[PDB]
Amino acid sequence: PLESQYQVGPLLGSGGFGSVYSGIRVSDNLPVAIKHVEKDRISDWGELPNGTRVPMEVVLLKKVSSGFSGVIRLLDWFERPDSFVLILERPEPVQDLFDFITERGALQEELARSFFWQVLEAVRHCHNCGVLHRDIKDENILIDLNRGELKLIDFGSGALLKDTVYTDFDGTRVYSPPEWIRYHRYHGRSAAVWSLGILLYDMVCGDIPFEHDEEIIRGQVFFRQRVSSECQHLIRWCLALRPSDRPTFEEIQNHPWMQDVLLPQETAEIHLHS
Ligand SMILES: Nc1ncnc2c1ncn2[C@@H]1O[C@H](COP(=O)(O)OP(=O)(O)NP(=O)(O)O)[C@@H](O)[C@H]1O
Repeated sequence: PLESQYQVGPLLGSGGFGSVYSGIRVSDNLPVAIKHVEKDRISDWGELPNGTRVPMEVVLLKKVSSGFSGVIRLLDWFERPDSFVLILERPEPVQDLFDFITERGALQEELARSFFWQVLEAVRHCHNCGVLHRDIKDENILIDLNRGELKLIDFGSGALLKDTVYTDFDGTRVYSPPEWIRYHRYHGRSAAVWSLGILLYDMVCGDIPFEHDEEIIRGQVFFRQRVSSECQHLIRWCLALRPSDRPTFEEIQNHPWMQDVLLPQETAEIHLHS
């Protein structure tokens, strides 16, 4: 075939590992996103079930692909001499959570509850498929505005999920746990939960709680916005200094603050004016 099975549009984002463009599949007009990653900027390399040297991002995306809309679907991929090109599904209209929060400010709790629940469902899907995202954050979450459905993207910092200790990290620092900062060691699940705590704080406060290593290590959370005691409790639990003190995914979803979540479509009708 050859890459030109697609019509390239505007640049949607860069600055992380790749440059992502809006595109359209010529065959059926399907909207897609075209992500380019330079071979020299790829942190971890992996190999495909059939024996081929490809970026870990392709390995992980293949492992999570399925009918579940919570994670972006990899449609196809290509290798060039100096890069890899990934063809991803693209919702329309769409907006990433960083832009959404930047534009709208702190989210009402009902909206944050729906968004956060969906992220949880998506991360649980990843882990059940043997994949650890390692870069959960606003920029890496897409909002399908008409459907009220959130989608996780950017597996460029990810890894295969394991139960032993990780001594490597290339995700976002200010989303990284204190055990990483101090000892360069963490376990996947508890680190994911720390990042979820940063994410939830960001949603209900409009910004992240910590900027410097010192603040991460201290782990003291201050609320600048009016946030319910149940939400505050959940956030502070996710941000426990000792990893074993953090809640499992099940405890998060069983937390009182998470009860009575809106359906995605309900969410869009009320908060995204469908
Ligand atoms: N499938 C998609 N559909 C629509 N927009 C996308 C899609 N993939 C990525 N984007 C946008 O492009 C940006 C960069 O995509 P991403 O896969 O995150 O690459 P990255 O530049 O390497 N860093 P990051 O934002 O930390 O993942 C995002 O923040 C999204 O705004």
